[PDB]
Amino acid sequence: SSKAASLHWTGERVVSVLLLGLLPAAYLNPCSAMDYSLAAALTLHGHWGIGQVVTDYVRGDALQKAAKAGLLALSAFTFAGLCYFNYHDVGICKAVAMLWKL
Amino acid sequence: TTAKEEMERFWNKNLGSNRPLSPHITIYRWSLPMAMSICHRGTGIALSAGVSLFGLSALLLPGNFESHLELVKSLCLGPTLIYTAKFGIVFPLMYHTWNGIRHLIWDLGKGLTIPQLTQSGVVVLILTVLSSVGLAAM
Amino acid sequence: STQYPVVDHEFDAVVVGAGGAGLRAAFGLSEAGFNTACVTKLFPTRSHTVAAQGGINAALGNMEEDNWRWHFYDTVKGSDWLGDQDAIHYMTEQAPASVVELENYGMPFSRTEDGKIYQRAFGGQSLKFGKGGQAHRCCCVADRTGHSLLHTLYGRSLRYDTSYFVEYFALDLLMENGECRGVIALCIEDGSIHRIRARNTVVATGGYGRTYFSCTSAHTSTGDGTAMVTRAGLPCQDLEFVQFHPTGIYGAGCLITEGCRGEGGILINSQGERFMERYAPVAKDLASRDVVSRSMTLEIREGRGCGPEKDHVYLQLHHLPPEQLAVRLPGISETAMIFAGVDVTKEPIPVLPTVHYNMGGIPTNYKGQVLRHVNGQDQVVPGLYACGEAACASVHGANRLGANSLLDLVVFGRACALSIAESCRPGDKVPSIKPNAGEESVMNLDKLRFANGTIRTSELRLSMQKSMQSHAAVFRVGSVLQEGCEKILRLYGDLQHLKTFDRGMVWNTDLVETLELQNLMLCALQTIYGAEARKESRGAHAREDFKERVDEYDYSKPIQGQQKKPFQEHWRKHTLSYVDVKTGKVSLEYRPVIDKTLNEADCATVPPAIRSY
Amino acid sequence: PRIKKFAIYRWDPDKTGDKPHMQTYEIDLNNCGPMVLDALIKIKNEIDSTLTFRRSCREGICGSCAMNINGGNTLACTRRIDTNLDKVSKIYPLPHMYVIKDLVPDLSNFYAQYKSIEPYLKKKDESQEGKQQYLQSIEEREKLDGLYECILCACCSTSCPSYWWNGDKYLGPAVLMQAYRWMIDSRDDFTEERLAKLQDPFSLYRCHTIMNCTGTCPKGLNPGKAIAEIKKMMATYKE
Ligand SMILES: *Cc1cc2c(cc1C)nc1c(=O)[nH]c(=O)nc-1n2C[C@H](O)[C@H](O)[C@H](O)COP(=O)(O)OP(=O)(O)OC[C@H]1O[C@@H](n2cnc3c(N)ncnc32)[C@H](O)[C@@H]1O
Ligand code: HEM
Ligand SMILES: O=C(Nc1cccc(-c2ccccc2)c1)c1ccccc1C(F)(F)F
Ligand code: SF4
Ligand code: F3S
Ligand code: FES
Repeated sequence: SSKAASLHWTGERVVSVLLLGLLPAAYLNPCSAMDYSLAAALTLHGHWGIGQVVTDYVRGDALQKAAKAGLLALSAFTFAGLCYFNYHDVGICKAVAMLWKL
Repeated sequence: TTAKEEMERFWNKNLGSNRPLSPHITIYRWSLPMAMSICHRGTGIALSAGVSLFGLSALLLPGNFESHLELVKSLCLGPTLIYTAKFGIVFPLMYHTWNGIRHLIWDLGKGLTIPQLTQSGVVVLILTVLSSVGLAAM
Repeated sequence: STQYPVVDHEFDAVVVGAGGAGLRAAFGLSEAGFNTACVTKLFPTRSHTVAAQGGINAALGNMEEDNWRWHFYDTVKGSDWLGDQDAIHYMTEQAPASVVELENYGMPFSRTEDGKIYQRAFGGQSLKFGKGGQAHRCCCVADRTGHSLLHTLYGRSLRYDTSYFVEYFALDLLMENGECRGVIALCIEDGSIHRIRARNTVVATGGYGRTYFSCTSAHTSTGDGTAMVTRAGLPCQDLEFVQFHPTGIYGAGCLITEGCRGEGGILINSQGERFMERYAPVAKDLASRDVVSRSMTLEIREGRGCGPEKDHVYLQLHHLPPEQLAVRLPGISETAMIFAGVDVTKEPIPVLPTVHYNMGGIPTNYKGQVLRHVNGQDQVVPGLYACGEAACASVHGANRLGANSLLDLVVFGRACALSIAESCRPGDKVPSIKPNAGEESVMNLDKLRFANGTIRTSELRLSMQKSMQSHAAVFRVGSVLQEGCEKILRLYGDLQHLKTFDRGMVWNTDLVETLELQNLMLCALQTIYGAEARKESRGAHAREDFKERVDEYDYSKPIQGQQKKPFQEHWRKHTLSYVDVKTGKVSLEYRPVIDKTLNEADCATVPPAIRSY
Repeated sequence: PRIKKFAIYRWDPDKTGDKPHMQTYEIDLNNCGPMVLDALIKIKNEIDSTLTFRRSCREGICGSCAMNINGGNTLACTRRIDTNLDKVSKIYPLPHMYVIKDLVPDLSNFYAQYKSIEPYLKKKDESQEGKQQYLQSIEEREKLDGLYECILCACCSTSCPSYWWNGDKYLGPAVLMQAYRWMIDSRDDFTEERLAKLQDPFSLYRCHTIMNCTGTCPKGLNPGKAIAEIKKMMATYKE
């Protein structure tokens, strides 16, 4: 008889305030350590966000299930794709920095 | 008869009937709060799409990030057109960020009256335009 | 008849009415383990009793020391000795127990310093049997005491397996050989016809204020159970007694609470003089409703009106602290501004006495059993109960006391439940009804649905409302009342001529409002004829020809050695009215008021005296 | 003479293959009360009695006549007609609801949702009820203001986009505020288990704070605020 619905909701706001703190944190302190934490916080928040759009609009039996799976794939693929970028390239931070003074 | 039985019958009755759904989005009064709830979804979606496109192409496409930037320099757009692309990125981000803070203030229980909505609504709107112009110019 | 689907339901008990009384009766029956149906033409919350404002009386003794027996004395005095004291004993004794029951249900009563229920002063109440000054026993949820009463009773009602026939218009009683078998009803939702049968049947259909052109009462206050009892040939009681509430708004006639006055609100004429000090010296503007309103109506007569056309009077509130108005009267603060553009904290409300309560209704036991009159004697109609405003236990008599109907509701609703629970058993033989019973209701329903005549339903309703308004008002005279009678009778003749437009089955409001019109007329006829015959001034009924209060004795002087008047010579008796549904003739009889209480040793009978405040 | 035009939504289920349409009526405002219901009543009585709507108190305290006037959900008996004759008053039934006939929506589900939250006092030992008035302090009673006044008109829930898309599984502002009403009634003993009854993603957690519900409430109440107040209890209540 768990209380997951409320926990999940809290989780969202916890990573919301995290992500908010992380944007100026990244500007002031641009480094490898920020590149990953930014990649985690970003995909998670995005994942839960779209998950709400899904639970709102996707009316259906085997549809609700499918959309949630395809979202999970997309989210997982995203977190890896980002982590790959942080390992094998300049990373989220330096990449923005290059893009801007252009 | 129970509350659960009543709903189950409500839906049995209406779905098998020739009753029409009263118009909703077609006729309801446009408000700033409304538009701003819509825009938060829109900007929210657009941003995740952009993030995922950045992650996916980093896995699927060849060449390093510099090789991708050097390709943008190829069709060298005018300094103002580059500022446009730059403003078009920061705009949805900033809107969603500021309106996001507003959403968070709400979850604390604070600022939830009709006047406070319209007021905080304009503050967000103004804060978007300023920070969007201010960042694009950096 | 091949056109109409007949659907038979079987139950232990049927309650017709989802008001305050209706609900308490309804779920009270289910609590005693009875398979109960509740038939209502509105969603239960929408029932009038939401409009309730002042409070609900109980001698809880929350503000000072109180005794229920003092509340007893007050109501019977108020009743102008037409109120049956056996019922008034029962009600006022049960008062505190019944109100506590409601608070315990979760009714959000306003609180005091002690944390107890907040009681307030109201028109007509006293301590120490009149000798002790103003009483504070009006239990209230701020200004919205009825809304909360109805909503908590409904909240509670959801705990039991009662069957709610929501938005079903009850057409007639199912009657077989003097006994009640249930109700035949139209389901508004799909135009179908349902015969709901039961051992016992409770009528709690509220008042008939919509007989008049100006009323505080809702658009659905059309005396429908009253008309059903009438169509059965059963008598109605005291129908000429129509409460004119002193403080109804000038515009749409919406009620402004008497609570206003109990909180310190004052009544003002054109010259600023507090006119209620002139009429009632001791009780002032906290006097009985019949006295205040007749004083108001009389102040307009003399030329002291208050409008730009001099036709109303002001209820002043602005001298009371702003926070008192905010906490005590927030709901009339809103509706005064909405309907009259009035700031209560700075300006007075334009108020005019308007129709409000029906102390008449279905004659009843203190146990809530419908009485017929055989051979000048009382007689219980088997399986038929009535409670609330639609009834007449005459706990109210010739003039209802302020904040006593919400009490009426709760007590007698409950009483109906206990009377059934304590007489018969659940799962007892539900009496079988004839295969074509309630046939004439469907035929009546059919004619009105396809009614192609000359006079539109709305138009005739107007003719009735304006007639009752000018012929049977606060004051009435023989000649004026007679033109009223021969006018209403002519308008009953007009009923065979009405035009209806909507021919559909689903939600035919065009149709129902015509059913309502037949119901209204049958109520109006008995009001006006009984009014014309009553040749005395008693309570709300004030005859300008016969300003005297006619009792068995001249109760002003000593009782000692006097001639007691024969029954058909005095007027201290209930009016019993019948009407032949076809010819529209009103014939009337009379039955005595009940003076003995349930226990002289616990609650002493109050004999008639000179009644002024 | 001051003539005001009304465009009203119409549909008759008893008419063979009839589709929803608008019908316009014209009313002299000098011979009519100030409120929209007054017009409806007048056009019903005098012009067209095929017009079908719910009404009772004309006082704004029963909640029967709730409908969509000129965009927003209010009560027709409290909304005065805009005397501006150049504008035309558009009258619709409560948004995204199954229409029974004309302006009469099927509210069956609305009420059932209300039932599912148990809007009555619940005590752990109800073996003493009906004999002593329960003690509630004046301060404990203020906490119910802006909550008990609700009239169940269903204006807010019907102005709610989440209640449009998910009216089946989501309880909506109206019902939710009453769950809150009983949560903080100091006389109630079932506060924890009232919150546990919302522990799924639909019942409560389908509001994303659109606040369109509160803006529309005809009684001035704030269901939005009370919902966000629920959410806070949900995250914080222990055991
Ligand atoms: C008019 C009024 C009365 C009033 C008041 C304020 C106003 C504006 N304030 C009061 C107060 O503060 N204290 C008090 O003691 N009384 C006050 N009153 C008087 C009192 O409210 C009424 O006497 C009382 O509400 C009557 O209640 P009752 O239980 O009799 O039920 P109802 O509210 O009148 O509603 C009638 C019910 O019956 C059903 N019905 C009616 N006809 C039919 C038919 N045709 N078929 C099926 N059902 C029917 C209705 O559905 C409703 O449920
Ligand atoms: C990194 C870029 C961001 C992305 C990709 C993103 C993505 C999303 C998405 C997809 C949603 C769901 C939309 C909805 O349910 O209506 C959402 C909602 C939300 N976002 Fe963001 N977001 C970003 C930045 C931020 C920031 C910086 C904040 C901090 C203020 C924030 C705060 C919120 C909040 C509080 C919600 C939920 C509001 C609610 O429905 O109650 N977001 N976001
Ligand atoms: O769909 C949403 N609103 C929506 C979608 C489409 C149209 C309208 C709308 C437009 C005009 C007037 C009224 C409503 C409103 C919406 C938007 C943001 C967050 C959550 C939601 C929702 F909860 F899922 F409902
Ligand atoms: S909170 Fe307001 S809009 Fe919602 S049901 Fe109550 S009165 Fe109607
Ligand atoms: S969809 Fe409704 S509940 Fe208020 S928070 Fe929402 S407007
Ligand atoms: S009809 Fe009573 S609220 Fe409008």
